[PDB]
Amino acid sequence: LTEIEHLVQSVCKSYRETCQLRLEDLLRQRSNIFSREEVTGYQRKSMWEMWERCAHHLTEAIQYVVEFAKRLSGFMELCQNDQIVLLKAGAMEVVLVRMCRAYNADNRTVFFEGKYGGMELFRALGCSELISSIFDFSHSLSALHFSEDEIALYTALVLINAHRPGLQEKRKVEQLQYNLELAFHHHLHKTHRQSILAKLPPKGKLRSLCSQHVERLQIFQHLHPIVVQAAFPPLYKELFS
Ligand SMILES: O=C(O)[C@@H]1CCN(c2nn(C(=O)c3c(Cl)cccc3C3CC3)c3cccc(F)c23)C[C@H]1O
Repeated sequence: LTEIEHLVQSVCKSYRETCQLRLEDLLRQRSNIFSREEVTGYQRKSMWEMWERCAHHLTEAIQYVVEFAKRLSGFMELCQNDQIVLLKAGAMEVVLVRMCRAYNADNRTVFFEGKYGGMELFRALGCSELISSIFDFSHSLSALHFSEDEIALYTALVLINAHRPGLQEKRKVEQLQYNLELAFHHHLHKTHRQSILAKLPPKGKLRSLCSQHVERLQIFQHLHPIVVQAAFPPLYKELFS
């Protein structure tokens, strides 16, 4: 009715559509866990075979976030520079948050290539400090027992941030940010879930995790470059140089 309630449906639709899997499908598969036979298979793989697999799962992940951003109200009406600046900075932060859905805090596993498995599965990659942080972030986000609308509005907020450096129409972004802040506050009140606001991770934590992540990603792309069919080419030319 109040148009903010409309935006809540809009942002929840976008997220529902741009989701790879469904929460119940990820929840039921918690039983189907990789055997040591299969874990060893992964550990034994080349660093580069594992890098190719992981790189494509990540480019796929980013492509759904790019589609989610496209489906957000008034995102296209922004200038390409602002679309770049927002997406370059936040798309992977959204991927990191989205990841807590495929993470099981009981066995400390993640749903990868059809089954749930631990961080050891990634030994071949040789970046244990980073993988542990990723798994640690997802373990803290797991505690919030985030609902699907809660992840939707939060990730839309992660993306839409007027504080990003390099915005040419900061004011046009602030207007989008503030409606989403209302949408999220409103929704949280309606459902008696505002308690999560205090439990939400600090902005700096997320940006630090992401930067480390994108650095190891940029390092591997220099060594063993993968090829991706760009959903947003001016972003691709920016990230992949
Ligand atoms: O248009 C598309 O389909 C592209 C998908 C990959 N993508 C993005 N990749 N990306 C990466 O860290 C990444 C990934 Cl995931 C896989 C391989 C190599 C890299 C590093 C060289 C950058 C990023 C980080 C932060 C924000 C983003 F957008 C992207 C750009 C998009 O334009």
